[PDB]
Amino acid sequence: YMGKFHKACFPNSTDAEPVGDFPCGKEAPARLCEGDTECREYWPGPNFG
Amino acid sequence: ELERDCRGQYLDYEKEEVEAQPRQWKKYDFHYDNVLWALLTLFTVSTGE
Amino acid sequence: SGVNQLVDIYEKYQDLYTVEPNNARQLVEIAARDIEKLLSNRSKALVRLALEAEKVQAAHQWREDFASNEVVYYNAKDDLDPEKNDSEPGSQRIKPVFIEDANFGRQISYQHAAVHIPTDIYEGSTIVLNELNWTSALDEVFKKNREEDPSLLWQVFGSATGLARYYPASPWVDNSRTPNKIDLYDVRRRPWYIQGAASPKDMLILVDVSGSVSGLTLKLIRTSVSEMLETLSDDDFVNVASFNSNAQDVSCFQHLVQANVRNKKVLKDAVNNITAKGITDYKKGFSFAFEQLLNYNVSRANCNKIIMLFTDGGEERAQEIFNKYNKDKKVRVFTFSVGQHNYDRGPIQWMACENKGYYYEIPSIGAIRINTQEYLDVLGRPMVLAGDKAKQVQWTNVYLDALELGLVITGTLPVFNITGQFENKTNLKNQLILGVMGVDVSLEDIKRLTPRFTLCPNGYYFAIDPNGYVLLHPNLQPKPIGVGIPTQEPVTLDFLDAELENDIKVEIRNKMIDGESGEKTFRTLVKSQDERYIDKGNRTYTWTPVNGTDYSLALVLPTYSFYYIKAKLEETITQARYSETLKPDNFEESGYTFIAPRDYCNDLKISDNNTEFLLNFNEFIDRKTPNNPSCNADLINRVLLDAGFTNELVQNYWSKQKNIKGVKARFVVTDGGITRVYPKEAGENWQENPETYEDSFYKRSLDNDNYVFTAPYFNKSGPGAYESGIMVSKAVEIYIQGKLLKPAVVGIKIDVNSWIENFTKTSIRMDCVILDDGGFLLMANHDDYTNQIGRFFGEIDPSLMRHLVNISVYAFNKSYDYQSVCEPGAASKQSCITEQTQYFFDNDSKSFSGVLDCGNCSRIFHGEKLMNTNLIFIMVESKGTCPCDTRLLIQAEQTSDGPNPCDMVKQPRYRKGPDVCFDNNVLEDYTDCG
Amino acid sequence: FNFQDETPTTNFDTFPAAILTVFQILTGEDWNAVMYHGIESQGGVSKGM
Ligand SMILES: *[C@@H]1O[C@H](CO)[C@@H](O[C@@H]2O[C@H](CO)[C@@H](O)[C@H](O[C@@H]3O[C@H](CO)[C@@H](O)[C@H](O)[C@@H]3O)[C@H]2NC(C)=O)[C@H](O)[C@H]1NC(C)=O
Ligand SMILES: *[C@@H]1O[C@H](CO)[C@@H](O[C@@H]2O[C@H](CO)[C@@H](O[C@@H]3O[C@H](CO)[C@@H](O)[C@H](O)[C@@H]3O)[C@H](O)[C@H]2NC(C)=O)[C@H](O)[C@H]1NC(C)=O
Ligand SMILES: *[C@@H]1O[C@H](CO)[C@@H](O[C@@H]2O[C@H](CO)[C@@H](O[C@@H]3O[C@H](CO)[C@@H](O)[C@H](O)[C@@H]3O)[C@H](O)[C@H]2NC(C)=O)[C@H](O)[C@H]1NC(C)=O
Ligand SMILES: CCCCCCCCCCCCCCCC
Ligand SMILES: CCCCCCCCCCCCCCCC
Ligand SMILES: *[C@@H]1O[C@H](CO)[C@@H](O)[C@H](O)[C@H]1NC(C)=O
Ligand SMILES: *[C@@H]1O[C@H](CO)[C@@H](O)[C@H](O)[C@H]1NC(C)=O
Ligand SMILES: *[C@@H]1O[C@H](CO)[C@@H](O)[C@H](O)[C@H]1NC(C)=O
Ligand SMILES: *[C@@H]1O[C@H](CO)[C@@H](O)[C@H](O)[C@H]1NC(C)=O
Ligand SMILES: *[C@@H]1O[C@H](CO)[C@@H](O)[C@H](O)[C@H]1NC(C)=O
Ligand SMILES: *[C@@H]1O[C@H](CO)[C@@H](O)[C@H](O)[C@H]1NC(C)=O
Ligand SMILES: *[C@@H]1O[C@H](CO)[C@@H](O)[C@H](O)[C@H]1NC(C)=O
Ligand SMILES: *[C@@H]1O[C@H](CO)[C@@H](O)[C@H](O)[C@H]1NC(C)=O
Ligand SMILES: [Ca+2]
Repeated sequence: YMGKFHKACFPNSTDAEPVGDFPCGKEAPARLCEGDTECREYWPGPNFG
Repeated sequence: ELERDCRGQYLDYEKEEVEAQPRQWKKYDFHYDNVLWALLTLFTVSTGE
Repeated sequence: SGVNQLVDIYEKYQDLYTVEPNNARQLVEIAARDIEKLLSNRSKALVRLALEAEKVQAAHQWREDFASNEVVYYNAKDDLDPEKNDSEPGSQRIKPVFIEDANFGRQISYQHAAVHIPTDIYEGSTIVLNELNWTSALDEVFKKNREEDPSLLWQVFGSATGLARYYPASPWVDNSRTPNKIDLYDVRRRPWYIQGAASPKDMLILVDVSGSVSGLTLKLIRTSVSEMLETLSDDDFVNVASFNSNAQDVSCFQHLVQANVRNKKVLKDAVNNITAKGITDYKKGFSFAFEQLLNYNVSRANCNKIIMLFTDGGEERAQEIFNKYNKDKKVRVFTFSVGQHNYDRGPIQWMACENKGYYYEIPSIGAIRINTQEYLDVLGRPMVLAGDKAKQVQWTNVYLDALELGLVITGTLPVFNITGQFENKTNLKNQLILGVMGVDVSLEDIKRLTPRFTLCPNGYYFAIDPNGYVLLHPNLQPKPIGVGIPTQEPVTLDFLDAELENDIKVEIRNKMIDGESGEKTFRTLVKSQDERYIDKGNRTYTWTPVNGTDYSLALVLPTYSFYYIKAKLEETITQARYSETLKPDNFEESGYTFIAPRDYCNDLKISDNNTEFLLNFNEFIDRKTPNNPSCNADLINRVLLDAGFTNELVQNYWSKQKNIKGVKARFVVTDGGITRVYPKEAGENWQENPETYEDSFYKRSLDNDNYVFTAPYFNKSGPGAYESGIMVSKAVEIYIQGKLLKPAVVGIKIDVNSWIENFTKTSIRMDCVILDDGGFLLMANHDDYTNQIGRFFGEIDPSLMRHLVNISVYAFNKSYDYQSVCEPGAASKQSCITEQTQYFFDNDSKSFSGVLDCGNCSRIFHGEKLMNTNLIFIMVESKGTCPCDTRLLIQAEQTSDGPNPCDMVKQPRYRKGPDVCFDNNVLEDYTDCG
Repeated sequence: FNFQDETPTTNFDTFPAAILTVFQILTGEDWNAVMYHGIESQGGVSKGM
């Protein structure tokens, strides 16, 4: 589980705070998200990291 | 802080964008208003949750 | 161009018109009388409404049951759907029939008044229901007022319970029921309500930035101070101090400064940049407050001294500080216990009692909005007790209307609670106002009392506040005032910022503020309309005070504009043969015609699409005779006379020739409105405004009694410069009865190629450039500069630009535009202060020579100013030399911050405050510390 | 524990609040939320774990 809680899906390149306090994944079994969002790196994590 | 007052609408600043929400005179989930409700509330307290 | 042919045509028909004088004194007196009559009409309406409101609230019976007797009213934020289920228990809602009105531009119902209730206020409580019950007499008097004066705009009762009841029932603007369009409007924060609810303040916000206010408390304190500053007008003086064992100013201001947009922004930034640290000391802070309220060296409003204490709580009362500094109790103290905490709140509630103040609590954001309105509720006690000496009509700064109408000024009058009066009872809350009545006057309604079309396009009216702001000015646009760099305030534009500022204009401004009358003829730098040139004008300011108000009217008038041509068109057939020229089917013997969209007749609606307006103008001219009182005969007579003269020019001198190699377009523009451009081909490339009085070249060419060449715009997406040409113009200067009057301009749109060939033709008998006023490249020889034609020369080779300025052939003026749209940067488009500069001929000399001392090189130039035009020729011979292109001289509307406010408050502009104000009554009952 | 936007009720400001917080951690319920608050108070995860 190393570093898997850091991909949160962020708005469309707006560089704002991520939407949702849950990790995501761009792959199939992981939690996909919705609404013009991209699951990219550099989110501190849940519970303030 | 009264049922007379708690009517109409109000502005909620929780989302960081102003949104008008209804005013509801609600009761808490575990509420001691009876010896059967107090028994359940005290049971949930004793289980620690 | 044929200046002489148009001239001698004009003198050829002296029997067709009469020359009349513009007696500026009588014009100013007449317009001042008209404006005072308008404002007195609105004052009478306000007096009627306030009298009826007081009478009908005096005879109201309080109730707690409205189920048995419903209140019937129209709520502004009601959806148009016929929903029978949108009614409160105690209120039945009206569904109105909405017509479209020209005056308002919205759906308007004259059958009843509408009501606005803020979202944060429940619309069926007892207070609201009682107010909605007793405001029906207000509805009836609304009807009566509009019935005696059909020109009234919004007339409104701003209740102190939160309501607002304006007469022409119109749906609320965009915020009835719309996602992302939340309705934060509250009548008690509005500038007119803030103004009529009390007298000018002298605040001093003590913010308690100590250790114990870190976290949420400091957030709420800074938001609360921002929302407190947002309730201060331009008649109010405020500073913000902050204390933690040591009291200091939060900003660069050292004393009480005026609460205008710039100073309020500076204070808001300082409060937002504030941090919490250290131990509290309520004595060193109130000492600072009471010392700053004892400063009389600075400009102030000597009235309503206040201290706003933004703390949380503590065990310190500081009795001796108050007993030393506030012993006669001349200064109020409003204490705010901001935050969600459990500190002691006893001393906080006691400071308000012993200092005539009041105690407010702000536990969270959302409680911030209501408490500011509430200190202002407290401040109006001395005003109430002065029965009829406090009922005086006051007009607010120019602001943008909520129910969008453009720019308006509101006239306020407060309404007093008179339940127990001459039958004296306990009179518990008879010290508070019921509300404020306002009636709006459209700024475009004031503009119609100052007829502008009998003056030169350079002559105009302007009015002024006592603070120097302009009620009326050609440079006042319906946009909010910019306050800095982008990242419901009033439109407060000073007189010295609507024009160019000399010292003579400062003397004139000071004379107008004092309410005197006089005349002054002098020489002025008059900036051109396109904000790209400066001409050396010749003006004559005459001013009078408008009696009964605080406004002062003035009339700018050029020295040559003392006479105007009065059209003597009474033949009914001559005007017809003039009119026949205007249908857009004869645009091949006569030029492509555009008509100024003026108010010739009310049945004509002006159109941005000009040919549409031309079509309706021809249509109305076809059947004109029965419409005698429907509209003004003078405008149509003059425009038809000018059309006839223009036709006689375009046939008898332009149609006899048909073609010149050099020219690309021949045009004549006349003050009546005729701007016929000949070839009808360049008329598609024509991009000048149909109204001649807003044509930059026309206004420029009248002050300048010579040939003026307007360099086309660079890098502008459109017809461009090559296939349109470059503008050339000179103004006709006819003489009738030995009087100088200039009725029109003729011009040529010289083609760029036909000039470049002739310029390079003589080169056998490379760097040569032609510059006009403002240092713009009209045309050159290198053929790569001609690619960037019309572009500012400083952008081409800035080193020569700086040097040629250094000889002082080009002086420059840098000014500020506070009403300009602005691209937002990083730390759609917001509004900022843009800092526009314009160049012109500093000296009158004709020959200039020298050496350009480029870095480690040398360059030579010679400058010659072409006689009888605004051009200078520069013979500089140096290309691709060592790089002296360090920076650029970019003459462009550059985004900037305004003048440094920390330096402009130590020599503030002269300003006359309100005379009468009400504070410190002895009958006031202070035992309501809340 | 005077964070932005909030101040937790389970804080160690006074003695009653500290004693109640220690009692709540002893019973075991929601000790992790108090841990997160006490880590965020001593600087970020970066420097206060
Ligand atoms: C460059 O091209 C031609 C060069 O021939 C310029 O036109 C000529 O300008 C001179 C100026 O002094 C005139 O003499 C030429 O003839 C004049 O034509 C007018 C026509 O109305 C007569 O009234 C005069 O008496 C005189 O005979 C004139 N020739 C032509 C064919 O125009 C041209 O202006 C210049 N380009 C630009 C942009 O100015
Ligand atoms: C203008 O002032 C008058 C009096 O100065 C106000 O009328 C008074 O309002 C109070 C409410 O603040 C009334 O008291 C209430 O009476 C009802 C019924 O008796 C009771 O159920 C309430 O608990 C409360 O005690 C009072 O009767 C009423 N009239 C008088 C003569 O005092 C009036 O409200 C003021 N105007 C506005 C717009 O508030
Ligand atoms: C706007 O442009 C005008 C152009 O006239 C500028 O006014 C001119 O400014 C110069 C520079 O200060 C003045 O020269 C000074 O004259 C005094 C008095 O003789 C002399 O003692 C100084 O040493 C200096 O030479 C010049 O007189 C003045 N023109 C007039 C008609 O007064 C103006 O400065 C520009 N800027 C602004 C903000 O107006
Ligand atoms: C209107 C009364 C409804 C009461 C419903 C309460 C649900 C649970 C009843 C009591 C639960 C007992 C828990 C502890 C037993 C030792
Ligand atoms: C920002 C990420 C790296 C920061 C440096 C490491 C800090 C975490 C180590 C401390 C964990 C404390 C709990 C130890 C329990 C045995
Ligand atoms: C204003 O009043 C003064 C004195 O009362 C008078 O001299 C002046 O003519 C008045 N102006 C107008 C426009 O009525
Ligand atoms: C003021 O009202 C009167 C009648 O009420 C009207 O005749 C007059 O034209 C009004 N004045 C203006 C400036 O509209
Ligand atoms: C107040 O309500 C009563 C009962 O509905 C009504 O008779 C009365 O006209 C109302 N007051 C006004 C000023 O309309
Ligand atoms: C104002 O803000 C700047 C930048 O954040 C900061 O360095 C400065 O300390 C602030 N002013 C005060 C008085 O703290
Ligand atoms: C005001 O001016 C006087 C004399 O010029 C000076 O003594 C005083 O310190 C100044 N400031 C205040 C606050 O009075
Ligand atoms: C107006 O211009 C004339 C000449 O064009 C000049 O003599 C006069 O001084 C100017 N007016 C003023 C007030 O200087
Ligand atoms: C202007 O109105 C005329 C007449 O109806 C029409 O032919 C033309 O297309 C209109 N142009 C624009 C830009 O609306
Ligand atoms: C011109 O340039 C010199 C030095 O380059 C500078 O000292 C001077 O202020 C400039 N302006 C004038 C008007 O001489
Ligand atoms: Ca403290």
